Amino acid sequence: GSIINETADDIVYRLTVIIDDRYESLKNLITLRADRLEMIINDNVSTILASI
Amino acid sequence: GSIINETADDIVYRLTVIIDDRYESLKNLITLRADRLEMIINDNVSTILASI
Amino acid sequence: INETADDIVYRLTVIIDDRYESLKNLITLRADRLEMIINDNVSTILASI
Amino acid sequence: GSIINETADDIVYRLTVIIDDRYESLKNLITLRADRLEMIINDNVSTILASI
Repeated sequence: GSIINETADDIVYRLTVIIDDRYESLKNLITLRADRLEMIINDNVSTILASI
Repeated sequence: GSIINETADDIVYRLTVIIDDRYESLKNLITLRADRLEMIINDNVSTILASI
Repeated sequence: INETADDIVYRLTVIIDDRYESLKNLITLRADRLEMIINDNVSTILASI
Repeated sequence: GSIINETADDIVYRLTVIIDDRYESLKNLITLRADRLEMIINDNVSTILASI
């Protein structure tokens, strides 16, 4: 494409990679922490039920 | 010509779509995990209360 | 050309900030709600035995 | 090296800084709230188990 069109594509591409990377990191963190909370709750409930 | 202005507007438009799409995905994920935890907590507490 | 770059950066910063604030508010509100639900349920359990 | 490439690099760099800052802030908030939830759940479960 033209010089200006190619440059626009470059800017959008580069920032999309940055945005996607940060997005994936936050997604993974939220999933990890929520998954751990469910794991803890599951184990604790089992312990409570076994104790009374 | 007006191509620089139009290209700037296009860059902002394209990246707005990306930014908003990732935002919506995170918003939905956080809401889903929160709802899941609330349900798990309420269900488990009901079980506990009925067991003793 | 410098003014165009500034305009692009400003406009996208405004949008990024808007979505950031919304996520911050969501996380805070949902976390606060979960803490309340956990404590309320625990209070019921303790008062039950 | 050119003004066109320097401009693109400028836009990408400046917005990357903004994106990174917001990302770190959200990361820290998620970590803080998840840590609090684990503490509250642990505290409460220990209280329940010590009470019966």
